[PDB]
Amino acid sequence: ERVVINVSGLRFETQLKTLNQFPDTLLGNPQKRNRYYDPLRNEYFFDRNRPSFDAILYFYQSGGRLRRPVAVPLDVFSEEIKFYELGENAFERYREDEGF
Repeated sequence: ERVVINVSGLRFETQLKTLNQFPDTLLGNPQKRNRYYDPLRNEYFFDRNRPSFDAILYFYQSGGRLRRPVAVPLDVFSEEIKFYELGENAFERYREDEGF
């Protein structure tokens, strides 16, 4: 199944398997992502920061590689990874990488 994730108008597509390899995340848990399902357009809608989602999706496609885009502020991205509940293990690699 093809999944469409609409972030403030910017649509991303990926395989259901891709998101499910990380079941303890918002997008990897049907019970959590379904709270954002748009019945009208058959897609998941997130009224959030667009430039950050690129790094969020690549996290899944890369197997866990969490890299903040150079153009996205540290405080913004941190909020995003937190909202998508990427996990402590990844939030650590992220902190060491950023400095704190």
